[PDB]
Amino acid sequence: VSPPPPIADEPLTVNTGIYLIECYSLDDKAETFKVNAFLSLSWKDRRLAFDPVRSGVRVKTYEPEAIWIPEIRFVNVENARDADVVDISVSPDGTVQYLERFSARVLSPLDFRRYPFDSQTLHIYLIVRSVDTRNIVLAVDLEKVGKNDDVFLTGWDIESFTAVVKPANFALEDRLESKLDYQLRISRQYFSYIPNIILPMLFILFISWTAFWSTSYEANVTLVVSTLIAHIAANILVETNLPKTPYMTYTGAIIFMIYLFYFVAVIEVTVQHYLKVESQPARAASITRASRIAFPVVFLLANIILAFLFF
Amino acid sequence: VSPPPPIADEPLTVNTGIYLIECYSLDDKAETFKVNAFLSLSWKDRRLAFDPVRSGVRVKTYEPEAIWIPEIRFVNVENARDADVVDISVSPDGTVQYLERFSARVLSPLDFRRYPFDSQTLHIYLIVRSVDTRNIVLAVDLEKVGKNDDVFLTGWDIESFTAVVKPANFALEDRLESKLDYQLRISRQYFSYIPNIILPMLFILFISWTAFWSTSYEANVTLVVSTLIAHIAANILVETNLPKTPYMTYTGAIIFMIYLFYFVAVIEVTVQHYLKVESQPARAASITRASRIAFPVVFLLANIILAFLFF
Amino acid sequence: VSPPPPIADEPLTVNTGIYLIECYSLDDKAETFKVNAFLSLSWKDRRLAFDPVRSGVRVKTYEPEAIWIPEIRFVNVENARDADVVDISVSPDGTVQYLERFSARVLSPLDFRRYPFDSQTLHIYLIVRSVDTRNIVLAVDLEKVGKNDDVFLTGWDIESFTAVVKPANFALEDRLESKLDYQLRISRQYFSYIPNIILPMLFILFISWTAFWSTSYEANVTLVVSTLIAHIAANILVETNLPKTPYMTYTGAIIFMIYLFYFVAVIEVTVQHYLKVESQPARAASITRASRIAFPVVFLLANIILAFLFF
Amino acid sequence: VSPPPPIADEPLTVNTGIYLIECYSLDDKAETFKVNAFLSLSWKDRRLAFDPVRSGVRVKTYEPEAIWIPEIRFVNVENARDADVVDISVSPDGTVQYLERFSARVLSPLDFRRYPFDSQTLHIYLIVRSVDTRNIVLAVDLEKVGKNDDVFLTGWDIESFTAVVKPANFALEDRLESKLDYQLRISRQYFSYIPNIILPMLFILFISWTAFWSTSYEANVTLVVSTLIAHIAANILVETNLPKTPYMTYTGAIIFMIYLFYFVAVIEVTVQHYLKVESQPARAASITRASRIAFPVVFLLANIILAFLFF
Amino acid sequence: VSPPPPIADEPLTVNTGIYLIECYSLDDKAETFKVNAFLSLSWKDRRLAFDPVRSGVRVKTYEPEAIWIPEIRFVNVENARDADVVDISVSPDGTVQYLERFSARVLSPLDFRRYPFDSQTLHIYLIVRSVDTRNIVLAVDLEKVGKNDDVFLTGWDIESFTAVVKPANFALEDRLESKLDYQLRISRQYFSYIPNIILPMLFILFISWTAFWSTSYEANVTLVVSTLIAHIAANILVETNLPKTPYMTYTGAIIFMIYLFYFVAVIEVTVQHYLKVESQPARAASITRASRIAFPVVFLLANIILAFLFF
Ligand SMILES: [Cl-]
Ligand SMILES: [Cl-]
Ligand SMILES: [Cl-]
Ligand SMILES: [Cl-]
Ligand SMILES: [Cl-]
Ligand SMILES: [Cl-]
Ligand SMILES: [Cl-]
Ligand code: NA
Ligand code: NA
Ligand code: NA
Ligand code: NA
Ligand code: NA
Ligand code: NA
Repeated sequence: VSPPPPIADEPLTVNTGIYLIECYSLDDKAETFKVNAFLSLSWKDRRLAFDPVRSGVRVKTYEPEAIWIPEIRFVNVENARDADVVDISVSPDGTVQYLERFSARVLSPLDFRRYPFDSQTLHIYLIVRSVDTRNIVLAVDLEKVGKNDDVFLTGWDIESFTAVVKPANFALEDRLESKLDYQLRISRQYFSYIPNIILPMLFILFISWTAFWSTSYEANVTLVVSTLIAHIAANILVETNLPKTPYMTYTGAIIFMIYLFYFVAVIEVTVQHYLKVESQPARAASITRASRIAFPVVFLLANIILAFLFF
Repeated sequence: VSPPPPIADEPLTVNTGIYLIECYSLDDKAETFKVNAFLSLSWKDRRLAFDPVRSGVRVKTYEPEAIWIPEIRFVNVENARDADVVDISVSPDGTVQYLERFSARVLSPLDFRRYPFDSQTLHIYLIVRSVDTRNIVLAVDLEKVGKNDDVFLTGWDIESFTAVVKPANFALEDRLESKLDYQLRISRQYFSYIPNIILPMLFILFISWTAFWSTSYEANVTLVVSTLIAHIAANILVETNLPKTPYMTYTGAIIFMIYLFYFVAVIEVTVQHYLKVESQPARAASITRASRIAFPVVFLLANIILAFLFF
Repeated sequence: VSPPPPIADEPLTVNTGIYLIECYSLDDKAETFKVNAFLSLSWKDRRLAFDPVRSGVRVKTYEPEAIWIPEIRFVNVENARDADVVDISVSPDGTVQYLERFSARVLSPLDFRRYPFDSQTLHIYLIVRSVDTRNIVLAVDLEKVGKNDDVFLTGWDIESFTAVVKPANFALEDRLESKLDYQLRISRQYFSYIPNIILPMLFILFISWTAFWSTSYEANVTLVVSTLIAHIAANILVETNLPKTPYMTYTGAIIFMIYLFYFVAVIEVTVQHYLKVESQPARAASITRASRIAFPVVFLLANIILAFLFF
Repeated sequence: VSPPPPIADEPLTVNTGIYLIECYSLDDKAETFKVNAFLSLSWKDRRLAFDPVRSGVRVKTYEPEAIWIPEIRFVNVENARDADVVDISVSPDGTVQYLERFSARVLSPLDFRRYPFDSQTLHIYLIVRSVDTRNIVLAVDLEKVGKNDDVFLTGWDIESFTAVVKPANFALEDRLESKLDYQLRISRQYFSYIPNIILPMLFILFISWTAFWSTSYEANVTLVVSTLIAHIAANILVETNLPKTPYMTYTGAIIFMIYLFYFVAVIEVTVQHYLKVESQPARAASITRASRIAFPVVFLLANIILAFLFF
Repeated sequence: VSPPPPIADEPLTVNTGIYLIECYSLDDKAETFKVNAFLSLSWKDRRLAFDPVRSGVRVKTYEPEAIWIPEIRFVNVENARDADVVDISVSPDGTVQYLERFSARVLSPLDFRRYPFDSQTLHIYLIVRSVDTRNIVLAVDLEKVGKNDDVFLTGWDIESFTAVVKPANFALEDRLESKLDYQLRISRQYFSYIPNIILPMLFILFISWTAFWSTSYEANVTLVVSTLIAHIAANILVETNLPKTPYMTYTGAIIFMIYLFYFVAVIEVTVQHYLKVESQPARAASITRASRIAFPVVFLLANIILAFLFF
């Protein structure tokens, strides 16, 4: 149980394939996803050549311990994959066809800049390290790359599952490593964000603007402070479903901006009361009437600017 | 330890059965459930046949390693099932009777459209991959499909546990695959939703409508904004027990609609105050009196429309 | 190894005992508890009999693999128990004495009808399946059923740990099965519920009733709506520590009833204000004075009725 | 691989030691803690004795399978410990020195009566069950009991790690059992409780007492009800970090008492308003002025009484 | 399989290296982080030396069981590492090159004094215990210490991964132990704390100060008490993402200080109302006008003092 010997001086090519059976638990905060799939492997080992006439059988079936199997690992996994060998078939020339079903929790960074209208490219990196006897290189058998039609990732649309056919061959700790990039392209189902977060957040904001049709300071204070507290609750709710990013997200920008609108509404409500107490309500009336137009107009234009900067 | 050889050119039929011992942890957000059950398998292995009058023994008990056993897997599981072989019995003609007790976490999508008045069909998909020597096909032994009377899934009523007797035979990565669909039909116990969520949510809404019998703007603002905040708390509580769906749920629709009622109540309370300040209370009185009838009437008709669209 | 042969045609009796070492994690929502205990087993295997004189030993120790051991399982467990064999002792007549220490997560339904003044009977169901060679039946050795004095279940009082001595013998998948019921009787420590939930909930309710000694509508609206919101917080807190039941719990009934008291207090506060504005305060005064007696009296009588229906 | 035979009729003494490497995850609610430590064992096995002059070797190293090792278990663990044998060394007289590194989740009850100014004694109970051949007894080698200087338990001060040198020898299921008590003494770091919970809780209470310098009923109702709601939030926050106890904790007592102060403040605010409406403000003034002194004085004396009863 | 014998009396030097593949799950509350890395080991075993000419190979590949391998452990791990041996290679002079890929959960204390503008030094302590045959000492092969360019720790910047080349040699239970300190220097990405916590917290505080431009006690009480409650929500949110420390954190200090500002604002609002009721508004006006300057000035200076003490 050592690697197959080279006929000339070539590296050993291990053909690979990943067929997705299940996709689940895309954790946005952890930037992980769980996968259940078939991993297929194929390589020539002439030491396993046989005559179907003598052995009786046209294809030989082996146990993983009985023969040499390339040590294939995943780069971006939390722990080593849970695998169960399904089959090891050896054909007369010594071509090995290896099939395993595995499950793994994959680390794959996510770009939240356009959240909740974002798309992602999840990666599964396959790797093999070369041995001293000989260099091992990975290849993609496109016939053995795919996904079950029923594969569903709750809250996401699965677009494609493809592999970058050219491996990344590089040196690591004085030995060659051959890395393959399997890419799962997904797009977020933003639907539910509209009736659950976006519209309720707009309703409470518009409710605070009713203070521009009221001269009652005590009612105005209650309108703007109460809706601000509801906005804080939405800010907290949203930030619990997201990791801390060194950049602004689209939702983060809108949520932050809405604070400025609450802050300026408090200034307006204060200025209005102050002028009324100072017996200059004609002035207060001019500021309040302007605010009725300015607040929705500046809100609309600021949102057009933000949508433009982000999309 | 190779598959039993075919007498002619027929596929090997593996008769299956699942007997549920325990059902627990139906997680709505994760769309998973845990199961503890018996898995029974039966097939003919002529290489294992024996004489009943010569041997004296009617049945022979083997260890799993001693004989060939079909590699049966579950499609929609998180990780491979935890299984412990209970018994292996061989009849004189070579009919093998295999029994294992297993536990598994099953991925099965849920339809939340009618939540909390929803019914579901949970699936357990049994699968076998054919070997080079011969094709393996699955069958259902209805005599060995069932569930323990004590099987309880907290918050659900278990209706039936049946199997679709015709397997889905298809090619996958150049080998035949035979898939069986075991269906667990359940209906949600909606009882607790009435005193815990539905009635409290209706009470706070009706409390906001007392503002239509009050001329006090400051009290009205307090009534409508305070009850709105309580409604936000219920919206958040409900959405934490549910996943994000690319469709509207019945509860989601009602919760969303109730925001419109709070928004229009704020408009009414604002309009009423504005007219009183403008010394036109006769008008304000006509709008407030109309609102006393309009709000409960439109609420009832909108709910009839929603119940009709969803049921 | 095969089961011990019958001298005549009797079933093989496996004597059992469970000695509790640790009880922990009684999860009310999951309706599970974790257990760490000794499982003792005893049966006669004539094939292992020996003469004490020519052996020089009064007892013989064996490794589990060396002899036949009955396949004993738990019915109501999440996963198969984690077990470590402690000792296997054989007496001259071939009486085997087996002892293992195990840990398991047990599914046992709970009756929340009288919560938090409830008592429960937790079950541990022991089971054995019969073989073709012979019928295996379970028995209880009462001398080997017990619990360590230090066994504590946080938030509960342990009353007794007994076994129903007569097994439930029945056919399951065309083999007889012998089931024993081990019962752990516990009663909930309701102490903490009094200063943490019951009294705070009564205080906020009594605070809302101070509105019956106030003519200030604005203050009344603030008193009743603010305490209602605090009651919603307690309702949410309580329902998070409990599963959803298809029946009313004692606490659920009280919590639900207190909403009616808040709803009727809002009606009273509204009616009082309406009459004052309509220049009929003498009337409003009669309703408010009646409410001062009616609300505590109806609250006391409704609680006596509820306590009667539930206890 | 049977136990060492007795020279006379003495029990086999197994000398033990536990050296703590890591302490983590002290879970107050679960009353558990995780430990990573060295477990050292020593006993005489004359069958393993050798001559040091003729062997030329001072010590012999054995693999665990090669020799007899006592079955040592922990009483108060969730599951059996995860252990890795480090070394087995035999001296010429046959004295065996066993060393393993283990990790375990330990169940150890906590006394919350003085929380957050509490100290605890965590226990690790070592146990051995006597075999039929001979009685096994445990002993403490104080030279092999200790802890790493870097051992830190977040939020706690580690005082000492000692063992009660005299084992508890007792009969359990017709065999002797030898139990040792390893004690880890810890004291809670109460620092953070002062700026995060104690002072904020006192500030909101003192804010409610500003109502004794106000004649505005509407403002008073807002002051006392709003701060009460903040107190409910702190009550909930505190009770989430603690298990339910069948006794009063120091914090629980203070939190409960503060409700009485809010309840009596509401009565005072109600009585004051009622008298003002009844045109007897001179009286109301006497009650309000008395309350300014009574509330802080009774609060101070009640806290002195509570601190005395608990410390 | 015993350790390599010493030529003279020298300790065996085991050269080590850690190459980080993945860094994830830095848990601030638990003070843990998960790591996936290569562990490389190298030592001279003369008994394994060979002639390249005679053998016909320049390298010899062994299985871990075939040769002696040093028992290397991590000090600060929850459980023993999950390791898979990748390669073992022997050079003609007996120089062994061992490579394993492992995953571990590491305990490493964090200094929260400057949070969220903090930097940390995570430690991975490698350790080896000497055997009776010989003393084993650890060394760092700097050529085999590193990290993959794609190594990302969500919410942190990775600065460096270095090893302290001189081991900490010490006696533990009368055997030499050799400890190496691998240091991962990280700095927190404080960006998101600015729009999510810092600015919202400043906005609500500045909103409370609008009470210094209002004579309305009832509106003032609403402004200061409502924003205080929002501050309590932020205090709770922040303290949930942090462990309890026996020292003040920078954020903790600011959060605590902001309570004093709310408390003094309530005193000012009370004093102002009291004087107005006592018919001395000229005085109240002088205190309120001073407060408009004093509150922002003292807030700015207190923050400069705090930033100075902490940075
Ligand atoms: Cl892997
Ligand atoms: Cl499976
Ligand atoms: Cl079991
Ligand atoms: Cl143990
Ligand atoms: Cl380790
Ligand atoms: Cl030393
Ligand atoms: Cl040494
Ligand atoms: Na192999
Ligand atoms: Na087999
Ligand atoms: Na108010
Ligand atoms: Na056996
Ligand atoms: Na042993
Ligand atoms: Na070795």
